[PDB]
Amino acid sequence: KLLEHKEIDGRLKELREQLKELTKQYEKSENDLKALQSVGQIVGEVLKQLTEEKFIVKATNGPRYVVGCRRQLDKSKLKPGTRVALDMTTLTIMRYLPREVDPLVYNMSHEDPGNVSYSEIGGLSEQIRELREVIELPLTNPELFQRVGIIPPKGCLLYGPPGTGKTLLARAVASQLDCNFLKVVSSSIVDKYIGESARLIREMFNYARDHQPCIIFMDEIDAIGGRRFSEGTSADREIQRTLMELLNQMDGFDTLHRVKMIMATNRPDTLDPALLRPGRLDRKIHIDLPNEQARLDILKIHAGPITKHGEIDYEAIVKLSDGFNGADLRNVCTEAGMFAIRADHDFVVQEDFMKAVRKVADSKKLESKLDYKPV
Amino acid sequence: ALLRSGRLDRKIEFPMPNEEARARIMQIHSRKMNVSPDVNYEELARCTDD
Ligand SMILES: Nc1ncnc2c1ncn2[C@@H]1O[C@H](COP(=O)(O)OP(=O)(O)OP(O)(O)=S)[C@@H](O)[C@H]1O
Repeated sequence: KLLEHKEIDGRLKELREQLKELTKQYEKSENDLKALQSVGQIVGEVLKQLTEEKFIVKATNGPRYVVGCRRQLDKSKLKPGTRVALDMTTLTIMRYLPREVDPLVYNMSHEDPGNVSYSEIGGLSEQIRELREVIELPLTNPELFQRVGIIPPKGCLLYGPPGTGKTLLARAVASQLDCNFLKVVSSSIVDKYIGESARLIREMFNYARDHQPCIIFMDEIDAIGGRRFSEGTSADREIQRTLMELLNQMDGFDTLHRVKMIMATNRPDTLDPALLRPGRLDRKIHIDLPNEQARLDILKIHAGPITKHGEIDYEAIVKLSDGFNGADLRNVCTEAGMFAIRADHDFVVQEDFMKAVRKVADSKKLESKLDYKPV
Repeated sequence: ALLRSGRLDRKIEFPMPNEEARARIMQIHSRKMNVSPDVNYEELARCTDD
């Protein structure tokens, strides 16, 4: 008859858990109700300091202003060009703020996905080693390049026929150093406006200047590059100014440091000679179609995780393979799997490879002119 | 660079009806019409070239 302890503890534990969770809800709404009344502030940048009390700032939204600090704003922090906060009404300076990020950078900074490293690509062991020697060594050990006393090369240009894996080599670097790959696709830059693209270029170059080991990567340049015109369409004017933004601030007077620019194109014949000189892009690095041993290497790289039997004359497939791509023999293995699912074999027979090779032969009877050497 | 192998993968052309698919297509679109069926469609497919 002593079960009243269990009943009292039941009601008290029910009420205690209810009070804990309900006062936790009331406390969350209490903090979110306390935080209601605050008022936002104005983002502006410091042009210059006028006097000890006077400060010349220009916000991004329009005109210029002259105000002063509050009490404890520590005026030596305000270097000319810092981004600060302003009141909406009183308009004086509130708090020094860190610099902007412009999340167009972030959508091409964080959005590196995973990948397999440079053992996945192959047959082009010149360029792999050579890009390593020209990039990784003057950023890991600069004294090898200072004992000689010769300035390191800055810009590297990948070029060649389409489909040689010009993208995936930089992607392998993006799975090797993993440091600050700002892979700009260089087509989603221009949107509609007047000087927005120039400001994005300034933003990228400031951000690369600060985070000292940055890798600049601009794929498919020829859209934003061009060469020059006799002044035809009006949007091409701002195109050429957007290009001359890069032409100045890649070189300027303030030289870049550790700002390594990796460049790739579909046809390098249409670039501007303003961009084609060394200094900006130092060494032209050429990739071409795989040879017999190279086709063997890529084929046996793709033929690794494919369910088949010990019958594969790789020499036959590479023998019928003639002047192909990174993706051609990938398409060979893919269509080999396709022909495997054709007639439901559940392994890949060796004749499916010959069928896929003749499918590639059907494909590349519609393509030509694969030799664009610049200059 | 629009194709190369596998930007688009399966390169598929479209043939024209050789002979028999002509009568097939005539049968398909004439399925809705009411026909007094004194018609060899194979005559018509055998005369209408290309
Ligand atoms: N030699 C290779 N070895 C292994 N995989 C390769 C090789 N070449 C190409 N690939 C693969 O095929 C893809 C082809 O990449 P691409 O997009 O053609 O590079 P790219 O510079 O964009 O070429 P274009 O001119 O735009 S078609 C790569 O992403 C790899 O997955």
